[PDB]
Amino acid sequence: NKETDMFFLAISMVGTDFSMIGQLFPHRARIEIKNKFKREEKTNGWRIDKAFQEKRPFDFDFFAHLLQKVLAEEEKRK
Amino acid sequence: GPSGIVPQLQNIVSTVNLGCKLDLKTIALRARNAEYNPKRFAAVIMRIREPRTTALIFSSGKMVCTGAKSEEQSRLAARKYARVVQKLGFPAKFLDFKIQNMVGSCDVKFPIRLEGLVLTHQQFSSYEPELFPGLIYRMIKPRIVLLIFVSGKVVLTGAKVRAEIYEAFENIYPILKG
Repeated sequence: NKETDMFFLAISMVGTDFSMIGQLFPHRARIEIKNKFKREEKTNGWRIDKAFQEKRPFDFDFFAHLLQKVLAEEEKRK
Repeated sequence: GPSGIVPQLQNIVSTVNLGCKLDLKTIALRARNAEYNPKRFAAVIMRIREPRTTALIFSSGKMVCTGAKSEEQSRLAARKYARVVQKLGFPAKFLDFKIQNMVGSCDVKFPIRLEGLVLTHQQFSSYEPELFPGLIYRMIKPRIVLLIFVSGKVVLTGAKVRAEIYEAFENIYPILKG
């Protein structure tokens, strides 16, 4: 679930640029991003549209940092 | 006559000449849905959810679009991409629209004993089960390539208009039946 929220927040932040997406996550390839989109669209087209509208300020260090923190939190709690 | 099943198109391919120079980096920067990655390939890809399609833009003033179910939908998607490009600041135009390819599929709802078909049509029906489960058949009127499977489904590709897919299906159906 949290990883799903991460793709949604990323694509809000940057749009549907699967290459940059796959680069920023540590072990997700562009093909994985495409497969995830193809799975999720049917139930989350509304969320994709909201994200396209949600042109959130894409800061490099801010997002890298919040990523690292929440990955660490998820790994510890999972 | 038909078995009551009409071939269903699954993908359409169309392209246009934009008629102006473009910068891949500028489009990638200014567009939400643009993807750019010159280290791998020097082109910009495009996506829209309606019509559900993927397209590419090139600095030479070219566009390709695919994923639509009908040729009019592919033209609509391509015109939407051209509208986006024009509103991005490029003096693009919709020049020389053409359809390149479209894919269809159908079914006959009975088992296909492929060995008989390859034994009666080896000249054109290329069968090989090892690497690929489906049979491959190329026919001439029109210039279409066909894929055939034991379950009775068929995939058709290489056409420009749905009439070609229908004609090919109707021609092959008697061969499929016997």
